[PDB]
Amino acid sequence: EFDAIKIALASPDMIRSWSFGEVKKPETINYRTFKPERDGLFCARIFGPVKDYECLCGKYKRLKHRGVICEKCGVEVTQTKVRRERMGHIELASPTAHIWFLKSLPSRIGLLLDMPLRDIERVLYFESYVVIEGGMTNLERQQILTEEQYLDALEEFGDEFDAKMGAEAIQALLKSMDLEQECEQLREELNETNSETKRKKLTKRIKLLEAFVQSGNKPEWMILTVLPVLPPDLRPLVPLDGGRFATSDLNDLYRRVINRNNRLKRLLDLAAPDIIVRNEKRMLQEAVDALLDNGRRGRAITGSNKRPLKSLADMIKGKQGRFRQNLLGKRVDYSGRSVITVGPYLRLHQCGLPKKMALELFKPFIYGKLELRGLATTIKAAKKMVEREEAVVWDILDEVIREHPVLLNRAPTLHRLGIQAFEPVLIEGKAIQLHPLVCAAYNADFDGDQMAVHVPLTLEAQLEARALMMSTNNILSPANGEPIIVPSQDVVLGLYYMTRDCVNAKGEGMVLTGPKEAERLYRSGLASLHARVKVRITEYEKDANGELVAKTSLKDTTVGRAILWMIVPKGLPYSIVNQALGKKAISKMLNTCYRILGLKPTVIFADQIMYTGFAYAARSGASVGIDDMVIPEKKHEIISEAEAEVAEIQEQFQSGLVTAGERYNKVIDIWAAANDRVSKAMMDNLQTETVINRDGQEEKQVSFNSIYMMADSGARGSAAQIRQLAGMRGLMAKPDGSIIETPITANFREGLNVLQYFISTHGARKGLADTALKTANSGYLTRRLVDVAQDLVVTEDDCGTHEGIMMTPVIEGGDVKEPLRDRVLGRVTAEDVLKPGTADILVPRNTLLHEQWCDLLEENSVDAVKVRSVVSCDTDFGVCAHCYGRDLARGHIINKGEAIGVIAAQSIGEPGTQLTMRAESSIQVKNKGSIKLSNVKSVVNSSGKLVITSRNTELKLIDEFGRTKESYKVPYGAVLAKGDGEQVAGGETVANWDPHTMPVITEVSGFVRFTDMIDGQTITRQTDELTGLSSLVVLDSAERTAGGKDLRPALKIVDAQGNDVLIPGTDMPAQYFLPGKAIVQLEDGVQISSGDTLARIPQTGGLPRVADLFEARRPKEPAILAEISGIVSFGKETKGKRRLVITPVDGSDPYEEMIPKWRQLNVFEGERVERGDVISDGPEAPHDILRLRGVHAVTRYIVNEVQDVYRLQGVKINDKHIEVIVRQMLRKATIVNAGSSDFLEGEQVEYSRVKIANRELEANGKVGATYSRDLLGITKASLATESFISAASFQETTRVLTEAAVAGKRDELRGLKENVIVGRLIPAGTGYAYHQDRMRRR
Amino acid sequence: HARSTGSYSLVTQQPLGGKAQFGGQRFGEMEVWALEAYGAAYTLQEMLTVKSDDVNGRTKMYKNIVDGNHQMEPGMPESFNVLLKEIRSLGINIELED
Amino acid sequence: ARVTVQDAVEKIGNRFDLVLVAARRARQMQVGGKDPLVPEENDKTTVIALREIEEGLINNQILDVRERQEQQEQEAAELQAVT
RNA sequence: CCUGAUCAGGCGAUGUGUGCU
DNA sequence: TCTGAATCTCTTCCAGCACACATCAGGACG
DNA sequence: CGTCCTTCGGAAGAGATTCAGA
Ligand SMILES: [Mg+2]
Ligand SMILES: [Zn+2]
Ligand SMILES: [Zn+2]
Repeated sequence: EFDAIKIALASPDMIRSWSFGEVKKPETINYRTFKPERDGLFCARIFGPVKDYECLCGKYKRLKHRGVICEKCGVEVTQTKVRRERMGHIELASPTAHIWFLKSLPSRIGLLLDMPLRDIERVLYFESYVVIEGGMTNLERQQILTEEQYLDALEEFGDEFDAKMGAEAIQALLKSMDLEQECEQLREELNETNSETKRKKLTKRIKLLEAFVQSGNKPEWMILTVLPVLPPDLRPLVPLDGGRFATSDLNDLYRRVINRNNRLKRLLDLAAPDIIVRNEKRMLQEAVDALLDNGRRGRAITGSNKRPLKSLADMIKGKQGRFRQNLLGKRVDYSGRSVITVGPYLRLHQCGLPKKMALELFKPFIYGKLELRGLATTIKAAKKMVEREEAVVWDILDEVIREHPVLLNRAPTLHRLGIQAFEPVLIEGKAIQLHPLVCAAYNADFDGDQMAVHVPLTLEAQLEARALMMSTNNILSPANGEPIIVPSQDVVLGLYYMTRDCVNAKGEGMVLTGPKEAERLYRSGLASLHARVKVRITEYEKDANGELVAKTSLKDTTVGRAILWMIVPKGLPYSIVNQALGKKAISKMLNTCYRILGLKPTVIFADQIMYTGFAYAARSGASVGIDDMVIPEKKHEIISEAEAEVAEIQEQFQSGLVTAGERYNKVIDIWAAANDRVSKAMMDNLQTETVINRDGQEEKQVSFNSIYMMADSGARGSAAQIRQLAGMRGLMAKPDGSIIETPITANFREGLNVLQYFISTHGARKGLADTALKTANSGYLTRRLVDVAQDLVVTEDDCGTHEGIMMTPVIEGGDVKEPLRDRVLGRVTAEDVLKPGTADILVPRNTLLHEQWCDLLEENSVDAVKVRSVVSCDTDFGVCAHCYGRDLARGHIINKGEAIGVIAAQSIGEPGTQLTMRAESSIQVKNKGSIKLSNVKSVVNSSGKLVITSRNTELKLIDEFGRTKESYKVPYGAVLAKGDGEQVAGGETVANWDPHTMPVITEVSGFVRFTDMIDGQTITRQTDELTGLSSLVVLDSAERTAGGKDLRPALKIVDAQGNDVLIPGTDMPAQYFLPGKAIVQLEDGVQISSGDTLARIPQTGGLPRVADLFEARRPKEPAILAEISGIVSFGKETKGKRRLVITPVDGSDPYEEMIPKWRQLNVFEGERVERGDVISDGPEAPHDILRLRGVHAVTRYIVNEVQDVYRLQGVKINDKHIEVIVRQMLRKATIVNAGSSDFLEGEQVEYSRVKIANRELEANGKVGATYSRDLLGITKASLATESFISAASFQETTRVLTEAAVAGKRDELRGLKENVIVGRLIPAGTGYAYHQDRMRRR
Repeated sequence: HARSTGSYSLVTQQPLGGKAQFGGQRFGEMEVWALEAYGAAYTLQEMLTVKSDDVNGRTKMYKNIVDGNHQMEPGMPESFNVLLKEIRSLGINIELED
Repeated sequence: ARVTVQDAVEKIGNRFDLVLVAARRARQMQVGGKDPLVPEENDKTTVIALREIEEGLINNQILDVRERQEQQEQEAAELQAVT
């Protein structure tokens, strides 16, 4: 019906056009007959009739009298819904400032009039005057005055002169301002200055003015004169159970404003004195400022008690306004809620549902089926039938169930597997039954969880719930290609009991003709469940082109494996059930079934697995008893030896032999060793426990201990929990974060005394407080991510470009952490991959890399693929298909229309519940390989090693294949025992250096001369006690004397004959500059060495780390970089902070940067750095990475760091989601050179708009424009959108709506939130087909 | 607890909350995200348009269900009209362009 | 019974056009346009629509051709009302 | 829209606390 | 005399649901 | 009754306050 919403300021003509009548009196009702006042707030002659088509005085009660107003009382007889629509106005008797345009920060009046906000408050709140059109006087246009200043200005200027107070002066200023002269003079003063803060202030003011003249507004519309009131049905007067009426706060607010206005009209009628009308206008201003936004004043006015009133801005803002409360999340009919329970007999496309909830949800359906078959005549008969509950309504209900899906929901809906569809099955009871395989996907146990059910009414919703949301379609998670139907606990205990083997049981070694008589043996009881047996089996290998080949043979297996083989479908081989079948094996069993046969055998096979698991877990009877936890008999002796060793260490310490920290670390090391010895003793004692005969002699085997099978199958627990149930439970923590030297020597089978339990309670309350605050941080992070995303639907088919990132398998320096196959899976290449042999097109450049191509890359050993990431895609307003990749929940490529921002932000923020909240010696290579240097400038010393004159040398370990498998970072001035491409041995030290000293190593040799070194100004002779040291020490920077202030030392290396040895390549000598804290080692008149030290220069992870990445905080001590290439030198003598000068070779040098003091430099004078180099140390800043290296560099940095967090905690997330959140981060850009474009210079605009700006200029004959990209945080790149409904449904609504009001910012639709608010179709797939139709319509 | 069609609220025409008051469930913001994550569009449209607000649309919906024609009409949420009257009751003109 | 719709997704290869084509077909069957082209199992019109898609005889082009041939007949019976 | 006989009557906003997930 | 870089001051938000309970303009002149 | 008379948080953003070299 309508496209884009428009917003603007409110003219007084517009407000009188809205309003129907004037409101004058404060009285609302009459309380005897509750018909309202003549006009009042609630009304009849202004807002409408009270009831349906009835007059007020009792004259017209019929549609035949419709339309004419009453002659007595004037009531336009129309529906009472009209009192929801009509509005009214209040004629103020004095103008009044609008508080959203006064204290919004930035103040719109405060930077339109170019005036301090304090002085504008003093003008508006009636304690000062201000000049308006002064003339040829001794006063300025913006001078503020007081009473005596105005008296003096009148007694000097009793002639033409003007200075007023209140809102009248501000309105006269805003009326007597011509915007054209202001725009011209401000462009003049932009062109005629050089000051940066002036340029910032002037560009804000010129943007306000040139966007204000473009709008049709007027600056004196910011001052109210005619104020609107809200319609009475939106501020209703509720009847409490009692005498009076309960009212909302707005009636009190409007009543106070109307009373104050009437008193001001009385005072201007009766010609009041000036101080009294000043106080009266001040009270009217404070009343209107209390009504429009309460709380921005001082003591906010209160109604009856210690609570402030709730005003109009409070009825929009916050967690309980109308955006986050009534328009995003609505309350819904046809729904319900109860408690869930299990019911294992279901098939996983259906759920239980009570009969009472079914009959209460499907009342109109049962009505429509009863008055169609003819069993009831009308709606009253149908209502009495379904209330009396005759026998026919259960037949009718079993007919209306049959194929009608419902939607089950759990309350903390994190990710998209939290709303699913089910067919109902009727249950007598009051609890929703729920299939057990789905509960891991819900992450819902049965300790009292409540779930809600919703009903799809219409026909398209039933089809969406069957085709997209049905429980048998969501068997792959959208975060990663892993199943979500993992069999959880009873079924894996049952299968692990069913396929095992003891060394002897009933029916040993007899031969069997098939799995059928194996089951006929076990049901009768002649043969035990797990006892090995030769059977004849028949398996189908589908090696033909889709045709099933039958082979058959005799295998040597157990009985339980054969009975399990009567369930496996045709295509799978037999070697998938010949193992022990823990939890990992049954998960990969279902995965291989899904890879080979498809979907329907996998679903029906999951159902048969769960049935046979519950059945044979019931047949087992795996109990747990106090005798099933075997304490070792070495545990006592290991504890006695550990106590003997701490007694020996304490007897060393009690006579003055070791320190405190030495004893502490000694004690914690020997207790950790005793802990691991006890753990190995108990694990051996459990795992090889049972020894039983087979034909005579004994034999060991794996044990049938209860807790051992419940830990080995993987049903519940790990090795650490059975360690805490049998061996000692380690060393518990403390609230300092330290660790107590006396461990908890007991375990849960035995007792605990008081102190050990208390020490355990420390860590327990720590973990509980962590989870309890972790939930709120997880929810807020998911909200910010899904509101910076979801402007983004897959909306093309191919961008037809070539850009993209370079994927490599990752190496930290330990073992390889993520290989190439997990990263370059299912994502279309950009360049065709060069075969490393000779020039072959190995893959074409537009092929979706499925698993076969990934294995071919694994064959031919390719280490880097230039793949098409999202962040370099070239799609207007969206993301094309062949830059995204595979869907990861389906098999094929992404479809044109599926929203990916929402699934991306949900898969990133969903594992936030699993994230915690509270050296430098040498290089020790691991495996034998080959050496590759990277970015080194080195020289061979006299000793035969290799020394390094560069600063970022990387040492990569080539293997025998041609790929890198280890990498490190060698600092400046180390020792390399290798060279370029030499061979190593496993475990060899290949590089070694010093952690303390920054070395001052050399390159040439010969005689050494000192220049500009003074014993007294630059250096001194520091000698330590009993000659602990005897060498020259260079003094530091600021502490030297001013007479030697400008002087800097230089150690000059000359030849054997005193002539200057130059740097090889240049004609400058090889002198070295000594910085502060230098100690002269090799002295004056010394022939020196190559690589020679000339001085001695000594020196938070978790969910907030993910927040600090995606928000792009700068860290508290950042790492500075070099903004331009060139040689580096020092200037200013550190008056607080020390200057740094960087000078290029062939370009200009207008660069300088003042380093803090207080930050150590990893740079000498001679390190001629490149841009992208560090100057100090510290964490590296994302803004610096973007404005120096590039967009691909910053997106690699973000994906690697947040993957380090989510992968250290053990969670898989594919990189598509992090890359698309990065794309929504770095959307805005700034303009540098306008050229022939339509933008001002120092201006910000979105990248899409500037990209299709100079795409029409570039194909034509003009000059383009230059953009510099600008990375924003997610709470800044969501408040800066080409739309205000998104930015108002997000955080603070006040500044968003004030900027929209002063700009006239027209909001087009076609996001997702901008359609969810307005109540139409989303432009995701189904509605996206509809919007394609609508866009080709217009 | 279960609700087919009961009493409605007064200031914004939505279903109530609770059990003692005969009220319906709360289709929250995360559930709106979970239906936007699928390509379900008609389901979300009726979930926050016809089942919850838009008094003309929901009376036509009840008549169509009891006659046997599963068909919805979009209309417009009445609480969005409430939002327009609240923003318009300030000095902020807001309209709907054509 | 149509627990899985994988054949229908294969025969209309978008996963999103299937809902629209099946909705258009089931609105033809419920309001009273036609009778199904497959013998039912006393099921509902939704299941009948997806069952016909799995048979492979309904999609968007067949729906448009049959609606045009039904709309020409209303204009082929109107020509007799003029004479 | 609901609950009672071509009719009659029902319809809140704050805090504060508790408890589940 | 004067302008950029460090320093001092107002704004906000903090997951999602259920229940129970108290309170709604009172005091006093006409 | 009728009517009315009034003191416990973390960070980004934007407006004041020193500062040193010219
Ligand atoms: Mg639970
Ligand atoms: Zn009348
Ligand atoms: Zn693209």
